[PDB]
Amino acid sequence: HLVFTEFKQMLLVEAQKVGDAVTFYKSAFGAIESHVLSSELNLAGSSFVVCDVSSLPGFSTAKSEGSGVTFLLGTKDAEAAVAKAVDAGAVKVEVTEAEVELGFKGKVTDPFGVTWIFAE
Amino acid sequence: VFTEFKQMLLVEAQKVGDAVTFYKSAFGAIESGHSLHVLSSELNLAGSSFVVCDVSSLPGFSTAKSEGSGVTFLLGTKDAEAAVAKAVDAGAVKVEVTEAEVELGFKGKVTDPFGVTWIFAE
Repeated sequence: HLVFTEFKQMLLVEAQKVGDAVTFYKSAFGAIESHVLSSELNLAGSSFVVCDVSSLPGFSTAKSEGSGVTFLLGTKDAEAAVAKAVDAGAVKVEVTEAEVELGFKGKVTDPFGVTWIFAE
Repeated sequence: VFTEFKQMLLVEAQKVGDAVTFYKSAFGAIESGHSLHVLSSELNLAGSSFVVCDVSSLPGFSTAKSEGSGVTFLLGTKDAEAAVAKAVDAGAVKVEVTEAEVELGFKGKVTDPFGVTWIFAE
């Protein structure tokens, strides 16, 4: 019986970006914060960890130009969520008819190459 | 206010089952529910969870698997080499860790069949 003492999802960022990142996440979503340079951020009662890729030996880049990093957020107002994020630097992506069928009413990409879709 | 925050792992068309089966085998993930081939499945693991979903159901997105995705997870465990072999038997590929990677304590590393990099702490 092998067990794991914890499971975290690591959002890699380019060199010296962990700070621009929290900065952007604290703003666009209201995330709450908390060798390897990293910062744990909290949204909806769960967390992720933004990590500086240059501070993780073994890795070469954050793949920010084409990462498959995708998060889902639930809220009561997806339009107001997109607009808040865009005023903070995110780019609104039109939600396909398809995404609207799964209730995914809003969607944006951020400066770190992550894709966030709002599920209402 | 946000009421849920869930990572979405994008995988190859028709492969959500191979992933649901794989994640259970390698890590003992738990399927807390799914939606029908499988369109998506949320997996519980070590107190958290991630959702797996066939990209063919989400046009515009890209798994980024052929060019390396940045999907990275950390899993703390008592025996890293054991978890590495346990994951390799399910189809993952072992990545040797160097001394530089030792100072931090991550004595194992694999990239699963879905392009995810899993670091093991110990």
